[PDB]
Amino acid sequence: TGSNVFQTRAGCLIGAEYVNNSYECDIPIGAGICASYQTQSIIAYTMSLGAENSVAYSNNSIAIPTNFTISVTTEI
Amino acid sequence: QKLIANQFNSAIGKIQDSLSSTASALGKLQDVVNHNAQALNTLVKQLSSKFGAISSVLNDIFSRLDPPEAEVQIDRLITGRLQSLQTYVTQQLIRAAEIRASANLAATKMSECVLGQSKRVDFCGKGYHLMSFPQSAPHGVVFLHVTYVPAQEKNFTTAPAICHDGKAHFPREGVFVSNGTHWFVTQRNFYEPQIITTDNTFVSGNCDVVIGIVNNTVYDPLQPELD
Amino acid sequence: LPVSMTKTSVDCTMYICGDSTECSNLLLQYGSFCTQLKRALTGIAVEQDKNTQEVFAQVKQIYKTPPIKYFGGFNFSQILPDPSKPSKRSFIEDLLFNKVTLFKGLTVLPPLLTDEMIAQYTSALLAGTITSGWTFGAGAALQIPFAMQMAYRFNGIGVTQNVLYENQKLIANQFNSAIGKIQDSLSSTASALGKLQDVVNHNAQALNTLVKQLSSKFGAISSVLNDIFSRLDPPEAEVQIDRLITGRLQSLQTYVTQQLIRAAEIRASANLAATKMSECVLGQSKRVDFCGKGYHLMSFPQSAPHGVVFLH
Amino acid sequence: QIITTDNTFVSGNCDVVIGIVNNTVYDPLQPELD
Ligand SMILES: *[C@@H]1O[C@H](CO)[C@@H](O[C@@H]2O[C@H](CO)[C@@H](O)[C@H](O)[C@H]2NC(C)=O)[C@H](O)[C@H]1NC(C)=O
Ligand SMILES: *[C@@H]1O[C@H](CO)[C@@H](O)[C@H](O)[C@H]1NC(C)=O
Ligand SMILES: *[C@@H]1O[C@H](CO)[C@@H](O)[C@H](O)[C@H]1NC(C)=O
Ligand SMILES: *[C@@H]1O[C@H](CO)[C@@H](O)[C@H](O)[C@H]1NC(C)=O
Ligand SMILES: *[C@@H]1O[C@H](CO)[C@@H](O)[C@H](O)[C@H]1NC(C)=O
Ligand SMILES: *[C@@H]1O[C@H](CO)[C@@H](O)[C@H](O)[C@H]1NC(C)=O
Ligand SMILES: *[C@@H]1O[C@H](CO)[C@@H](O)[C@H](O)[C@H]1NC(C)=O
Ligand SMILES: *[C@@H]1O[C@H](CO)[C@@H](O)[C@H](O)[C@H]1NC(C)=O
Repeated sequence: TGSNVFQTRAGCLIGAEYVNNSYECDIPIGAGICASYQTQSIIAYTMSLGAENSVAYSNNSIAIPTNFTISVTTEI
Repeated sequence: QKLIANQFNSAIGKIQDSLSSTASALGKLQDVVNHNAQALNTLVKQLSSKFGAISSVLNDIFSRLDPPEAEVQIDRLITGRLQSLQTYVTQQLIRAAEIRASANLAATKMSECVLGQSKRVDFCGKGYHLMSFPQSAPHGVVFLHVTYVPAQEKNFTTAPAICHDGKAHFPREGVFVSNGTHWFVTQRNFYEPQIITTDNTFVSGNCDVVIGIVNNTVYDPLQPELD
Repeated sequence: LPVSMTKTSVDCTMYICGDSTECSNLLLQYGSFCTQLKRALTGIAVEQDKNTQEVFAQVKQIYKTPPIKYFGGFNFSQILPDPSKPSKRSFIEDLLFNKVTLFKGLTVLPPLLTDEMIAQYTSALLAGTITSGWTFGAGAALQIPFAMQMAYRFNGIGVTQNVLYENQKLIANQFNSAIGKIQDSLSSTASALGKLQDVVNHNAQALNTLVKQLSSKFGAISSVLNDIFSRLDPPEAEVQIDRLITGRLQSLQTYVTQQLIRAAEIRASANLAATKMSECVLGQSKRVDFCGKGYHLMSFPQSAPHGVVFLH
Repeated sequence: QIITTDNTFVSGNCDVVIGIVNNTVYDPLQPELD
């Protein structure tokens, strides 16, 4: 249609708008690019691998659980 | 005990609700069913292919051609359909190999998790595995893995050993935590501080060799009996 | 251990008729072979992506190593990501990537996860295992000094933890020496990375033989469709075109079948790699000879162009 | 390490075990004499 054109390593993507922030991968395109429908229009973005956090490592620091949550998960 | 039982019941109910509500939780069997259906469809669909013949209906070519000429087109159709069936058989063999691998994995999981308590990290679900329950499915098995997930972690400062009477003391089955200003011995996977004593610690060597050793007292349960 | 293979896509119409207007219509008479081949290849590609996701996406959070990289004498410089290189790969990762190296209707589709993201996953796993031991693989990541983590891992092999504290410096020196020698072992060996190179060579050879068979006549007067359509009448050209088409379709189907078998092999390898990750990187394995020869202490994953390398 | 009652446990008399040997086992409470 030519409304919007974006170049990707997998090829030329038309009809999707590239957004400068990352989400979880909904529809995989390739080369780290994924597309999704968000507030509505189809958007293209680099997939996010997950939340980033730094473990408070120290020479004399240890963390110990004071509680527990026994959980049941399903495998098929 | 009561809290653990309540947690287990809530988790079972949550599994029930998730299975009831989730749209595509059982995709690993729907995929097998869909693959079988698609294979049969393409096998039947290939039956309508002409394979270069004038027609795909054998009676038609029989009627509109002489035997000498009909023979070549019938040979073409025979070859096409035989090749289609060969391809179907090969694909079924590959799918059967995949299903055999899946069934071997299922049997191993049943043995390890249901008939025992696997110590493998992710073989019987996320977290420390306690037990599992098998549930029948139309073309597979569903495993409900009960696991122990630690939660509500608190940070403490620790030392590798305790120096008392010029000797290095190590924890027999625990870790040393300081609680800011009071040292205790606690199990790794649950916070249960206890006073450091000769019963829960063992001694090996002097304090000059251990790096990070800290000064603290070790209580002797036999000390009070001075008389 | 290889984890994935090249994602191949083929345009059957172009491969069989080579972009010729004449037999493109004739190829329609043969049915839905093209759809079958396309579906099989798409399934193989999605399976490769799933294999990569399963092997490398076992950690939910991207753990980051602390700035003060002191771990009781242990030196993970060779395995931790480099700060200055644009790829941010580690030394051993750079060496592994350097050691192995690599129309008519056949093309290669890129993987969903790029090398940078696989390196990020490897860095997350390395940070988690270095800073929290086994905890990050079973729930909340709990910090612990590396010396105490190695002491715990010593208890897992039946050796009292005091043996480590009284020999911490020697153990750290041995670890550093072994890590350094790994670089030399990988560089000097002519076939250390033989399996990944074998996968790449198999893919390239399959593509080459598929391309080469276009020149075969298959009993026809010539292998060029334009020639036959130019000097042979339709009644006599049709038989030759059919002779070429059947052979080319058979070649493509053989390629697809071999690709399916090799993809099953790659899936087995990827499942083994995922199990190895879970049981050696995210925990300590009591299984004999499953995470290296000897009593397993811990393992480190390293990214490779088409697989994973475990430093047991 | 020295053989003591802390690192050893008793099970029956010593006429039922093949290869048993005669040796002393030290009791840490014996010299304490509480
Ligand atoms: C245990 O083995 C290690 C490794 O061979 C020994 O450490 C070496 O000891 C020699 C002699 O003192 C030194 O020249 C080397 O530099 C040491 N190597 C390292 C990596 O430190 C250690 O001495 C041995 N211990 C015992 C009790 O035999
Ligand atoms: C995305 O953000 C970065 C950092 O602000 C900027 O350099 C880049 O130009 C932005 N790209 C687009 C397409 O907005
Ligand atoms: C450690 O715990 C103290 C209180 O016990 C808290 O103030 C501090 O923020 C904690 N630090 C980390 C890194 O968790
Ligand atoms: C643990 O620390 C708190 C504050 O540092 C202190 O009030 C408390 O007494 C300590 N625990 C014990 C058993 O003394
Ligand atoms: C590491 O912690 C231990 C225990 O608190 C302490 O004895 C040692 O001095 C510390 N080392 C450094 C370099 O801070
Ligand atoms: C521990 O106490 C002893 C005396 O009982 C002393 O000689 C030693 O220096 C102390 N260690 C530290 C780290 O303060
Ligand atoms: C770690 O090892 C590398 C390679 O031997 C060396 O260049 C680096 O200085 C070492 N780091 C430390 C802190 O010793
Ligand atoms: C061990 O000692 C007991 C009691 O002194 C004695 O009866 C027995 O013969 C001894 N056995 C050996 C093998 O010396």
